[PDB]
Amino acid sequence: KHSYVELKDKVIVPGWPTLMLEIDFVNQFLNIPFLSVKEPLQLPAEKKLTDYFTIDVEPAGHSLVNIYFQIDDFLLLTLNSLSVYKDPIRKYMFLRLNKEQSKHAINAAFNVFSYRLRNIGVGPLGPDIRSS
Amino acid sequence: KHSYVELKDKVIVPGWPTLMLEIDFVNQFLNIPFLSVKEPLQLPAEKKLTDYFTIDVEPAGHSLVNIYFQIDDFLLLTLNSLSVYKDPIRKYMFLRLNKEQSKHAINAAFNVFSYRLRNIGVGPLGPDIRSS
Amino acid sequence: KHSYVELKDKVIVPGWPTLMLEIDFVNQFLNIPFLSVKEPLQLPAEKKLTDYFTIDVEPAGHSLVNIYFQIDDFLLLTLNSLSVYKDPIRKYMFLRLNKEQSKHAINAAFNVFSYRLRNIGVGPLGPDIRSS
Amino acid sequence: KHSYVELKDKVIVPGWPTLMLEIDFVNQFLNIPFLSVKEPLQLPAEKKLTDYFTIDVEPAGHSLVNIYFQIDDFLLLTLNSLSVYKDPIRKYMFLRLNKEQSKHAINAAFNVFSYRLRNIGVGPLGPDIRSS
Ligand SMILES: Nc1nc2c(ncn2[C@@H]2O[C@H](COP(=O)(O)O)[C@@H](O)[C@H]2O)c(=O)[nH]1
Ligand SMILES: Nc1nc2c(ncn2[C@@H]2O[C@H](COP(=O)(O)O)[C@@H](O)[C@H]2O)c(=O)[nH]1
Ligand SMILES: Nc1nc2c(ncn2[C@@H]2O[C@H](COP(=O)(O)O)[C@@H](O)[C@H]2O)c(=O)[nH]1
Ligand SMILES: Nc1nc2c(ncn2[C@@H]2O[C@H](COP(=O)(O)O)[C@@H](O)[C@H]2O)c(=O)[nH]1
Ligand SMILES: Nc1ccn([C@@H]2O[C@H](COP(=O)(O)O)[C@@H](O)[C@H]2O)c(=O)n1
Ligand SMILES: Nc1ccn([C@@H]2O[C@H](COP(=O)(O)O)[C@@H](O)[C@H]2O)c(=O)n1
Ligand SMILES: Nc1ccn([C@@H]2O[C@H](COP(=O)(O)O)[C@@H](O)[C@H]2O)c(=O)n1
Ligand SMILES: Nc1ccn([C@@H]2O[C@H](COP(=O)(O)O)[C@@H](O)[C@H]2O)c(=O)n1
Repeated sequence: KHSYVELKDKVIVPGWPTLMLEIDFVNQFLNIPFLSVKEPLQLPAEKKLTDYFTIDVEPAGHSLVNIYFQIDDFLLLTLNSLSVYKDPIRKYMFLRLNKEQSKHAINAAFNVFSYRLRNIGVGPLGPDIRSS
Repeated sequence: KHSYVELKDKVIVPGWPTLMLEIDFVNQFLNIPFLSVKEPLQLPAEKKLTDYFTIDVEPAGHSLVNIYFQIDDFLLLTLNSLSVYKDPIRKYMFLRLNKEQSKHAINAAFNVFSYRLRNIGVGPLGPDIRSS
Repeated sequence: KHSYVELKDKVIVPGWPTLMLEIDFVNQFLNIPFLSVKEPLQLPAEKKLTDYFTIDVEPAGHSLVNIYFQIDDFLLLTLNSLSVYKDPIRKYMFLRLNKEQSKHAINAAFNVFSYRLRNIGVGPLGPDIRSS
Repeated sequence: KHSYVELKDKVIVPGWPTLMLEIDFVNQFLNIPFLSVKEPLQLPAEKKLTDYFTIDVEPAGHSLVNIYFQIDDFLLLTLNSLSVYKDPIRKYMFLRLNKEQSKHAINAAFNVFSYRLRNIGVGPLGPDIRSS
């Protein structure tokens, strides 16, 4: 036994590259800055993300929704090592969607078609941003 | 005499199945997680929902809107029994729509065409989610 | 000299009929529950609203916008008398738009094409709602 | 060394003309009231804005985004002088986007195509608004 802990907004540090959780429902999508990281996330060219990563979109209110995670050890290790923030990833986590995001989930009735983690570049001032 | 009490977000427990209040206006729709439940909600194949359930969408501010309910005894009984949360349904209730939802109501001028309660499944981690 | 006071959300009482401020920009519209009233608002069949009512949409932040009002005596008198709430209308008022509304104003750059006050009916439970 | 300070909502005073930060991503745009000013902002007919002004759109959470600025001295001087508020512009600033704005940035993945500062007029009551 165990519990789903919150991946807080603190794990996103501005000026660093970003890992974007991308989720398609079954029409309805949802882009969520996941984790600011030091290097890209290349996976083994063998394996797909869905082997180490399973996600559940549940409602938590009439207006609000959360996303729950199960992160198998390999990814948990890869991600802690990649993180700008001090080793923040646990096997069982969730994050909250804001009223705006929440409602997209709710309309598509929570039904995840696909999802993936994309590397998103930093911008012109990023160097200078994070050094401040 | 009596008063309309609030169906709070607490009645939605994540990991459990969900009853979705679906509302069409007269173009304009509105999906609202209503109540997390243990089993589905089958009604008598005879009766329609609208016999035990009447709803009113009124504004409560310049930006915000509420939905009011009258739940006839049969449904009030069926729902309390179905609820994951301890017996939360009263005959006269309302719930608040968030600024985002509110505005859809306001644009369609509150005019409800139709409405219904749909069963929405749980997702992959749901078992594990609610046991935490 | 004088100041623009806030028409608060309190002046909207649920269960009563509603006066909707409708605003078109120059594509971009904006519906705002204005004032809950006891009877409809018929104007003199002679005069248009714009004779007693002039409105200004200004920004108040990077994300937020307000609407300012000048209400000539006739309308100020008609409206206080119509109000469910105790005589709330002053000659110079404003109201705040929520982040959601605000942004529609901002995109259309605040440029009001037209505006009007429409009577909006009450719904099925309205009687019972306001008597609670 | 140095830090990016916040251009607060206070620098927008209602009743005064407005400078609108306009940003196109690479489909996705974003209009943000930047700074309320006393006169228009004409630049040298020679130079483009992008010579004194470079901007970076970074995420600060799972749901939220900021815009960072580098304002070269000429513009910093021109803007302080133009400002209604007491000399508020520093070389390195940022401003927060609200959940609504944030999400447009996030979807287009932060990738700024173009941006510019437009003069936006005041409205009918503006005179009277700011004198109150
Ligand atoms: N609640 C939830 N349902 C999901 C998820 N991924 C897929 N689904 C499917 O979505 C269904 C609920 O939405 P529905 O298809 O009934 O509108 C469930 O039966 C489930 O099979 C998820 O992450 N959360
Ligand atoms: N306010 C409100 N009006 C409703 C509702 N359901 C139907 N209506 C109808 O919507 C009308 C108000 O919107 P309108 O059609 O004038 O734009 C009322 O006259 C009423 O007949 C409801 O739940 N709330
Ligand atoms: N700021 C503001 N501008 C308005 C309003 N009504 C009309 N306008 C016009 O909108 C112009 C600003 O928007 P623009 O047309 O430059 O995008 C002003 O020059 C003004 O003539 C109002 O209520 N507020
Ligand atoms: N993060 C960020 N990226 C920007 C900005 N302006 C341009 N970009 C470009 O956007 C890319 C990230 O978005 P992508 O094109 O990978 O979806 C970066 O590689 C960068 O070259 C900005 O202001 N912020
Ligand atoms: N984060 C977001 C933003 C928009 N969307 C959807 O994708 C489409 C594009 O919406 P906008 O035109 O509002 O960007 C709409 O159908 C909207 O419902 C989404 O699914 N997830
Ligand atoms: N909860 C919601 C979400 C969207 N809608 C409406 O249905 C349509 C789909 O909107 P999106 O493209 O933003 O999903 C729009 O016309 C929007 O006004 C609604 O009526 N209730
Ligand atoms: N309160 C509102 C809601 C939507 N709108 C606009 O009218 C159109 C209908 O938007 P939805 O499809 O989101 O309802 C969009 O162009 C939107 O920008 C508006 O101008 N004022
Ligand atoms: N501030 C805003 C508002 C809308 N938009 C986008 O421009 C289009 C117009 O959206 P509405 O119809 O909601 O006004 C949509 O594709 C929306 O994603 C934007 O990019 N920045």
